[PDB]
Amino acid sequence: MENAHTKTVEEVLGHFGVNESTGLSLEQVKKLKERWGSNELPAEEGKTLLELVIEQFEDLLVRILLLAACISFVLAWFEEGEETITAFVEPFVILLILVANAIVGVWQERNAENAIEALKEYEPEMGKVYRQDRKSVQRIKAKDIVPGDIVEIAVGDKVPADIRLTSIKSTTLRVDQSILTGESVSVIKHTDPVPDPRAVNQDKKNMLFSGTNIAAGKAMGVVVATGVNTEIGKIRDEMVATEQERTPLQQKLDEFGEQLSKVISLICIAVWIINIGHFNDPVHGGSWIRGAIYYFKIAVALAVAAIPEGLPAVITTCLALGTRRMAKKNAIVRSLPSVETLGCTSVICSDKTGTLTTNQMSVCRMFILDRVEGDTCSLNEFTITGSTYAPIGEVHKDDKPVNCHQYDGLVELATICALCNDSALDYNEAKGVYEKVGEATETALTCLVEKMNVFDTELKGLSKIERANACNSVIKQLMKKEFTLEFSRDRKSMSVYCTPNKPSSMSKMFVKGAPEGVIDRCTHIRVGSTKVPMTSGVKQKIMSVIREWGSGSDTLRCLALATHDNPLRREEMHLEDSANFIKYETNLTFVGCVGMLDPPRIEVASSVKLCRQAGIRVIMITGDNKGTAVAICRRIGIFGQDEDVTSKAFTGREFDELNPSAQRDACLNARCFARVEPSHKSKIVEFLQSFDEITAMTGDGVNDAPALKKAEIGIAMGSGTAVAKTASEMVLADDNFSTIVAAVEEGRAIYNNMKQFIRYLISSNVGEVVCIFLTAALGFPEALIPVQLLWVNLVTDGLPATALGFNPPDLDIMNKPPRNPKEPLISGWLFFRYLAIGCYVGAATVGAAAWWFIAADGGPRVSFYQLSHFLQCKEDNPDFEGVDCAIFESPYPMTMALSVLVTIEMCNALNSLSENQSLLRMPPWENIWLVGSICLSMSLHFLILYVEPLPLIFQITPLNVTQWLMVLKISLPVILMDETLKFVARNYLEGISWPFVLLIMPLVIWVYSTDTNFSDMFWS
Ligand SMILES: [Ca+2]
Ligand SMILES: [Ca+2]
Repeated sequence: MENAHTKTVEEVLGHFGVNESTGLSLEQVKKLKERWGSNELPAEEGKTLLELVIEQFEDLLVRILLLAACISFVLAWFEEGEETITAFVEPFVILLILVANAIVGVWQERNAENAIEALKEYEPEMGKVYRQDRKSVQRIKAKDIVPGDIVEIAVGDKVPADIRLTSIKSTTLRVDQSILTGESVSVIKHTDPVPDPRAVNQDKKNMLFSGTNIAAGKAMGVVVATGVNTEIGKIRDEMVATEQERTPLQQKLDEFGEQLSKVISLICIAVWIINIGHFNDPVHGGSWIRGAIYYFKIAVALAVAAIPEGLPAVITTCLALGTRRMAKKNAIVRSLPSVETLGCTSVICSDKTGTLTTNQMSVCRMFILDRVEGDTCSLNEFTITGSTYAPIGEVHKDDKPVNCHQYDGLVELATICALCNDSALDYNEAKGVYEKVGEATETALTCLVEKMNVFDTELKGLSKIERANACNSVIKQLMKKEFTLEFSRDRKSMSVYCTPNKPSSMSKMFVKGAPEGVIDRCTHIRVGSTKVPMTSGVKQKIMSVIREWGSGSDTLRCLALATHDNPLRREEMHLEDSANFIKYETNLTFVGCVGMLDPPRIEVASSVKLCRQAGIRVIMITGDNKGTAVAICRRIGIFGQDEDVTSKAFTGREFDELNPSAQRDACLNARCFARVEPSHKSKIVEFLQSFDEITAMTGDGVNDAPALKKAEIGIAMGSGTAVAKTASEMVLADDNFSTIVAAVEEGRAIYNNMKQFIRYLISSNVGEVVCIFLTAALGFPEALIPVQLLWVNLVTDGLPATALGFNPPDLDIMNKPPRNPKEPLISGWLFFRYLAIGCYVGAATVGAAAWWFIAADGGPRVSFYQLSHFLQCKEDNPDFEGVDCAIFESPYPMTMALSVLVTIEMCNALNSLSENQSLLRMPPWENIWLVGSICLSMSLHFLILYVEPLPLIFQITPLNVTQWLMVLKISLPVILMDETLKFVARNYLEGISWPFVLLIMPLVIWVYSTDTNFSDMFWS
């Protein structure tokens, strides 16, 4: 109750009214369930809306527009009160794009958070308990655990709640409690109650802390506190403390963000400086102060246009899309920017079991020795059907279903399988399919015994529930176990001491482990029902079939099973160190060996092939035999079926017996590792990083945390420990290897979408800057006023720019070598692409304005000289006759310049679906969000042109069809010019959608029906 570690185990059982064996009764469970509450903590939402919005407005670029909106508001404080929605339009069209980007970023970020949270509940924490529903060990959800329930634990199996250890079945318990209180030291558990009711957590040597992890051993006990009463809900705080650790790309964008603002501020100053002369013009009012304020309004309005204020919104949108796509693929991304650096992965080191294989181990081949003939002998190679845990199948000698009792070896072999077994088979009635409780290898033996049915028990009339534990139950009733020995790494075996139930003592100490260790530690054969000494001939024959089973095209993991005919008594047994265990299993009697298949997932074979296609090296690191590991590598495609592996396959011992000069060169070439220990996994990361490589190490255990932290990218496991998850940048809920390759592909797509966004705004907004500077050089009248410049920013830098975050993945996204973070964000060739497009956009806007002045049917025919010197327009001027000075302030040239600038940048947005794929390969409807944004932006432009009260505000006027065709005649070639730029990059630097082509051909022909050209160019 209050002081759990003060009362005796019998006392706590009596207080709860529960027995260890039978467990809590159904009435007891339902009483306690509604009395205390479910074993869960009150989970709060991640971020509130207000703090989510403030996060949108914290970058430099967005904050700059907040200042410029404030400047434009205070600058418009000369005609106030009387004017309401006329002068204050300039601040409004700056805040409009700010909230348009913020809402999209907030909407996407909320959607990404929701996708993760639904994935958390998709796989529930599952706990093993004993109840009155069924006698055998059963699994229940962790949230359904109520105090007082008897709960068993094993290796791994994250502790559900505070439990009072009733008995320690294993020899020793290793528990890591650093996740909760920070003490990494392993603590020896015991049943002695702590005298101090307020004992320090360090003194708590008998409590399994809630939410912690168990390194090794199995224990039994009763849960005392569930949910809020656990110290994981009281002692710890909210733990709202995360470190961004800015991605090398994020540091680049911040550096590019500040570098751009320095360049933009220099340009906007230059606009003011190069416009000193036009300060005393009569249009400004004849006062120099008013002249210096108007051109300052252009200076800030150009800054609002030129600065890419959508950069924070498109990065958040791109990352949130990447996270949501991963959550749909059952992959939790803890830190949002980390999904970007996955695209940069160059080496993927992954464990074999669980990640590269389904971990659905099932016995398919097994053999026992038939007879011995001189040096050689004979075998009984059996084939057994059934690739799942369901205990249905028949054994085949060659093709015939064989009786169990026909062979004395089979019945003896099943006893070793069943008695040395530590797992069991559980029938999940909720899903209707059998499930494993414990190690997969051990559970495979359990269903093997049920299939054989050595005792020939009548299985026809038995229920489905008892099908799982029918043969194991009867075989254990006749023949019981006393105690077991812990499986140690050096021994590579696990043994058990047993004594028959009936008073015969015919005690046999069964063994089980790796074929190499067991065979070398046995000196006899149980040929049927007789003992035969081990010779040199049977040395090779047993090894020959095992290597054939393992190294063969079926990839069998074998386990030699033997018996200790004359074991030592428990008086001389020592349970202190692994040294005792290795010398306690000698002169064993080999009876036979089994074989389990671990089938690689169907999609793993293709994913490994795709990684080699994208330039990603895949390394498989496993504790399996080297011969088996190489065969499994060849099976999935890491190694070719006829490839030399004399320098790519390294074992743990082989790696260690090398000088560091060869070790470094080994990691450059090595593609698989076998029989390693957690010290090597961190060593491999260090050697790969020394090569300037981005590694994605896969780990699930507590000892893998140093490897995951040192790795550039750490990927945990859904069924793994909690310590690895908190030290990883990604968690695979589905425990699938192919999702790693999908994450790399998505990370590459996220980077490309930012490059398209940067390309679109830099190449378009530099054209806006060129327009103002080219006009000043040519002496032409002003092309755009501040409210027209701010409208172009709202239309062309807002939703159309952000929609590039939803771009479809590129065609050859996975056909190129991984990106190097060392190279700069923008290459030299991309600067040429930005300038070339921007140069045309700027020249198009000036040319469109001069088109109306010079060669327009509906306007005057002012020559180039009279336009380049329009400030000399005088009635008495000898070279100015037939043109009035009022025509140089008409809104047609500004509407011609505005509409071209908007439209030519909408067409440029169509060029930004891919860096090098033409519009023919990718039609614009691949990105339906972009097409919708383009249509909305053009709809907005038409709204302010042909709605009566609006054009006065923006100082523009409606355009007829003849002028609109000229807008399209100049805007369209930005597509053609960029297609040439893409074509040069496609071919000279290193499929056509016919329905799209036949759709735009009528458009191009109709637009290019007539043509108008200029004349008398003197200075240009
Ligand atoms: Ca802008
Ligand atoms: Ca723009």
